[PDB]
Amino acid sequence: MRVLLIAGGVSPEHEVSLLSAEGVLRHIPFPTDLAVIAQDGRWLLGEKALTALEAKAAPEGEHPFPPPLSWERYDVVFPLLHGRFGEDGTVQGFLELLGKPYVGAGVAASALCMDKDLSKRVLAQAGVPVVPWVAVRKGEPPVVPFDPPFFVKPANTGSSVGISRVERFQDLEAALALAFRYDEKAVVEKALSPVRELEVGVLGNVFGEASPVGEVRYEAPFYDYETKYTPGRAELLIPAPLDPGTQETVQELALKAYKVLGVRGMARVDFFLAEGELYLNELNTIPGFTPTSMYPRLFEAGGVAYPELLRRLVELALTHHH
Amino acid sequence: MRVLLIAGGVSPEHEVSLLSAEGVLRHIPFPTDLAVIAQDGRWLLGEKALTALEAKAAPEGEHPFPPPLSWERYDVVFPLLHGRFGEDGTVQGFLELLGKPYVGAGVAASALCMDKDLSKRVLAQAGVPVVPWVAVRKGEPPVVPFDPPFFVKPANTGSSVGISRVERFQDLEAALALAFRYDEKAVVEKALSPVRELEVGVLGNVFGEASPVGEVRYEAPFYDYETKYTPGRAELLIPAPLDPGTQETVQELALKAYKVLGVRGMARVDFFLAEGELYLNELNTIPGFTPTSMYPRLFEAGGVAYPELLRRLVELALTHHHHH
Ligand SMILES: Nc1ncnc2c1ncn2[C@@H]1O[C@H](COP(=O)(O)OP(=O)(O)O)[C@@H](O)[C@H]1O
Ligand SMILES: Nc1ncnc2c1ncn2[C@@H]1O[C@H](COP(=O)(O)OP(=O)(O)O)[C@@H](O)[C@H]1O
Ligand SMILES: [K+]
Ligand SMILES: [K+]
Ligand SMILES: [Mg+2]
Ligand SMILES: [Mg+2]
Ligand SMILES: [Mg+2]
Ligand SMILES: [Mg+2]
Repeated sequence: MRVLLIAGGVSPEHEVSLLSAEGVLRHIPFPTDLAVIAQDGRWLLGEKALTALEAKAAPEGEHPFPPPLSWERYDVVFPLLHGRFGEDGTVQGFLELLGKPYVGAGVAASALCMDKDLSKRVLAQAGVPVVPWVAVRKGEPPVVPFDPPFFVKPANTGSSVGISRVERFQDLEAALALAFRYDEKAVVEKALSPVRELEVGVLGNVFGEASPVGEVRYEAPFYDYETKYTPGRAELLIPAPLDPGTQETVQELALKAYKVLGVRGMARVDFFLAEGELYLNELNTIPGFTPTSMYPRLFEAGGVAYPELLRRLVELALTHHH
Repeated sequence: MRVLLIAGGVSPEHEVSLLSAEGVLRHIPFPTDLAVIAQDGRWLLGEKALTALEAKAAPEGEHPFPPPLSWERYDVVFPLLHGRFGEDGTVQGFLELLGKPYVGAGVAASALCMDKDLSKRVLAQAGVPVVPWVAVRKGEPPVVPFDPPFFVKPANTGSSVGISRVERFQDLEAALALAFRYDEKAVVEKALSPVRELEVGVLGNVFGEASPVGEVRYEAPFYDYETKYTPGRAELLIPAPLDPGTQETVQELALKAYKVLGVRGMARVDFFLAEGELYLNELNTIPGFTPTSMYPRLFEAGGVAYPELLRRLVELALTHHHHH
């Protein structure tokens, strides 16, 4: 059984994805080759990918897409890319057309969970509590019916890139300008403050199994990029110090969202807790596997060891593809 | 300006796709090469693609994906691939990775508009009237809160394939079994009976312009596959006989849905009319271009001739990929 693991990517989460690949490669129990997508979109294979892994960033690649890769030599593809062009259904569409089993969410689930506006519309209709928000298109003025503080985001982002906590209505124009450098659509959400951030891992095809609930504790004004990936800046509380009824509701809501969106393989489902009210923040279908990442730690605490977790992901890929 | 037209596909709408390619190739005002995805997922190129188009079906292809062709030579790709894998975001995702402009909706809008459950969830959330429905997954006990008559559908279908009109609870099991031959998820909708069917074309990126409203009438119990593609079976009324307030309301609803879903390039937006009561039925991001298809006729009535409609689709693809 040969696995092809793809990491890097052209999204702002390129470096995060190479850290994820280091984590997965340390534990995956199958023979596994790495393929790296550089920041310019060109791929690196063989020894050049392993070199780029060691540098933790590859700004330039060798082969334009699609790469001269002998796909038939691999049984499963593990797309370990985060964000645009990797977690959003693009890579998944390519792999579906390749006819190759692959780890994680299909095209629709991936595209929808990446879009913070569309996912919120689906989940809100399904009865899942979400934060008040509006969508904003580039070149169009925002119509924000709620009062600040706000969070402003590109609709398709990850690792808090392009996100701003906005406290003045006057700072909203600059915040949207920054958001529009990453996407043609943005979301303005009502900021919850104070807020506790809860995350729960799901594993399985449509009908999921939930991990224990974890909590993110930090000092920064929000869980920003620097706080997410700088060692020691975030404390992951596993399991979270959470009252029993809320813990139960987090797991029920995560599994319901997972099923409604038809997610396969895995997701990390993230929630806000403010004044005793739960809100589903987002699903992430390719969660990070970095040394500061929550998803593998959550399942390790729930009795699913890191090599067992990757085995299940690979086996869920084979099972769905039949 | 060179176009690569892709048609065929592995979905049940493979033959309809080849018919649409015949119509687009007749009028497209650009040099256009044809690639055909055969029903087995292997591709046909060059002379074999044109031969297969003449045969109107291609069960067996030659080239495993990804096909041996230079994508760099094409300025735009026009996926004319109805249904699963072609209209549902899959081919769009591959084309995004090529860095290639392409006609029509992107990955998320394509995936949403092909799923009859998730599109309805988004549209209902935005306040768009839609028929009562539930989603049923394979192996799950169907929990339907309303009484029959039902319409049962594969969640990802087109051209009415796998759809049953269900009059009695006893007939629900056979209808779900039929729907589950095509998808792992199905929808059960409350049937409207009788009902008029309205369709409106949209053109543009996110902020579209609507064609005149057309209406489809027919003798069959519903707008089934045979009625859709038998010459003369379907009556296509353009403009629809509606009072002007209703016409504007249909066009505004189609543009609202188009914008909420983030559709690009084009869509045909289809509605039900039940003694004045309006429901959005579905959006189709790759509508048909067959000799009995509504989308080109609708924009024809709106003063956009067939070659100009196809030009604008290619122009809209270039305007989105570059610049945005
Ligand atoms: N509505 C909100 N209220 C409070 N904090 C928020 C809100 N939205 C985002 N944040 C903060 O920003 C972080 C990143 O937001 P998120 O939507 O998860 O984007 P990403 O997918 O990039 O992580 C969250 O973990 C949280 O710290
Ligand atoms: N809820 C409904 N009530 C009445 N007729 C329906 C309903 N749903 C579908 N139909 C009939 O079936 C046809 C096909 O259904 P539709 O959802 O548009 O699927 P497709 O994408 O296969 O065309 C419709 O044009 C209409 O004639
Ligand atoms: K996400
Ligand atoms: K559709
Ligand atoms: Mg995220
Ligand atoms: Mg997040
Ligand atoms: Mg349809
Ligand atoms: Mg239809």
